Amino acid sequence: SLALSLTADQMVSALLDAEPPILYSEYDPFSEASMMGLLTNLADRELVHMINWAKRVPGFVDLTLHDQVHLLECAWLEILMIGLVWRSMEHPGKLLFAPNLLLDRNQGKCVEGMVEIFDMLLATSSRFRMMNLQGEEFVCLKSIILLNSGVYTFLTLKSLEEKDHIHRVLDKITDTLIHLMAKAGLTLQQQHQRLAQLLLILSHIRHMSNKGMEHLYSMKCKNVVPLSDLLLEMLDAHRL
Amino acid sequence: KKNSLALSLTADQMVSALLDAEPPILYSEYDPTRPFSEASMMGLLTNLADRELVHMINWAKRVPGFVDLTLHDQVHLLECAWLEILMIGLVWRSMEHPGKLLFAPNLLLDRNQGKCVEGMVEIFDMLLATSSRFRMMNLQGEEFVCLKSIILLNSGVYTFLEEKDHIHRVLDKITDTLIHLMAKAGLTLQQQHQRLAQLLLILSHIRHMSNKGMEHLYSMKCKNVVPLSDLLLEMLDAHR
Amino acid sequence: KILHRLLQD
Amino acid sequence: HKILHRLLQD
Ligand SMILES: CC(=O)Nc1ccc(OS(=O)(=O)[C@@H]2C[C@@H]3O[C@H]2C(c2ccc(O)cc2)=C3c2ccc(O)cc2)cc1
Ligand SMILES: CC(=O)Nc1ccc(OS(=O)(=O)[C@@H]2C[C@@H]3O[C@H]2C(c2ccc(O)cc2)=C3c2ccc(O)cc2)cc1
Repeated sequence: SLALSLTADQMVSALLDAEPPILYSEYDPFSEASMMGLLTNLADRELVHMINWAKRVPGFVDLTLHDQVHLLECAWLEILMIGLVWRSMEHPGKLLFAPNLLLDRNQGKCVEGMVEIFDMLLATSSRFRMMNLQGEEFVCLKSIILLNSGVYTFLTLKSLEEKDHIHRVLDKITDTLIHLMAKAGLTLQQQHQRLAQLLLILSHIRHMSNKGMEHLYSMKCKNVVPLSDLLLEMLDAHRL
Repeated sequence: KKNSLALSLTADQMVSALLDAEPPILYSEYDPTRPFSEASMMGLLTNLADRELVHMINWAKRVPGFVDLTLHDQVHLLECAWLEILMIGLVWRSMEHPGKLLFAPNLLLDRNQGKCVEGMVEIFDMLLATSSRFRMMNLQGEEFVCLKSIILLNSGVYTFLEEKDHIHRVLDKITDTLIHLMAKAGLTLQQQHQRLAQLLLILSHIRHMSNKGMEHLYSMKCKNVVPLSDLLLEMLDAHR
Repeated sequence: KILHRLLQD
Repeated sequence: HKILHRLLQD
């Protein structure tokens, strides 16, 4: 595995180049079904970019297909959410789903159970803003989510070696986060404290994902909003 | 608060306060007349969790910095973290029993026992996997009480701002204590921030287990499988 | 609120 | 068979 041989700057350099673009929403051709239509279409196109971004995450392509499938099935909504939170940092009180789709609590209230999750996302974006989260730290956190969010739900000495490789890449990303903070001028104590603050926020991103996944699976049962074939398979992974 | 004792405590005083605040290990009911069924199983587990909640509340009041919060904020953190706290304690005491969950000294269940309850085996596997992960890491007692206090302070700090800064200031102190524990244990500076990361990443999976467990505990209420105590009812109503 | 009085005691 | 496995294998 070449991921283990990369330096800290090579790890950052690799992840930055793999960054997917910020996609646009279909604009002004608003009901509850219409906003759910925009969000589903938007998230649907982001999944295709996320899948190809995962193949560029160092160490990810060194796993079996089924382990690669498993990690994405588990983290995909977390990865979409931390993306939304990141690009919404410069818009206090706003969620920048897309440069042409700027929403806040005023739209979240016309979809049942969505304003609660909107408040949590905004608090996360407010938190990243108060912490002055950097682009290099962001790509490290997103890679951590991909590799960690499903590592303890895997199912042999071969499977244990694959779980062990994931923990080796995770240690490599942790070293990279510390190198970034050390290069920024933070003391050794400030490095450990900031590393801890960033990683605890991931627990809140997991929480927002589970809370959101629960509503998304009830939306499939209602059959009122049509979700594409890829989204229905990502939803069935969490209900199973 | 700025006159908090948590901020004035050293790392060794932080460990000692947390160790002396440890709740007691309770026993399960042992009524042999009840059959081995979903209703009797959930009745045993419900009763144990009910009694553990009363001791957790006293424990929370002895967590440094917790008494400094308002009564409403204290209620928020416990309502948000109570299942996470019960789960990590169960995982901690199940370390000496591979492949089994030690709910109580007189109640040591394995993966198969929960199969009369839909979804319980899946959560048992996640709890068992976390226990084996803590064992593989050789999790120490001093690290356990730090992690559990982190759960109490972090899990709800973003869903409710000088009190926000107080919680984060206490969390930074618990980060210091964790590092001091690992340095005193003789780990290198690199192994320190890597192990800190590994421990904090497991907190995301504990949140994931709590979110899935809370969803099942709510459906159990809505199915009248067992009677629920009024305290447990208010704990569940906080999540829906 | 049961959780209220349990915290005061 | 999964579309994800289809997309990951390409
Ligand atoms: C009545 C009803 O249907 N309610 C309800 C529905 C969904 C809820 O999901 S979300 O957690 O709000 C969910 C998080 C965010 O808002 C929703 C959404 C989404 C995602 C997928 C999708 O297919 C639809 C929406 C989002 C999102 C989209 C792209 C992105 O890059 C980041 C986040 C919550 C509540
Ligand atoms: C409703 C249904 O069909 N199934 C289903 C039911 C419950 C499930 O709870 S658990 O998440 O397994 C949940 C985790 C663990 O087993 C269950 C349980 C619990 C918690 C509260 C309670 O009132 C009852 C049980 C636990 C627990 C208890 C004490 C403790 O110190 C640590 C953990 C899961 C699935």
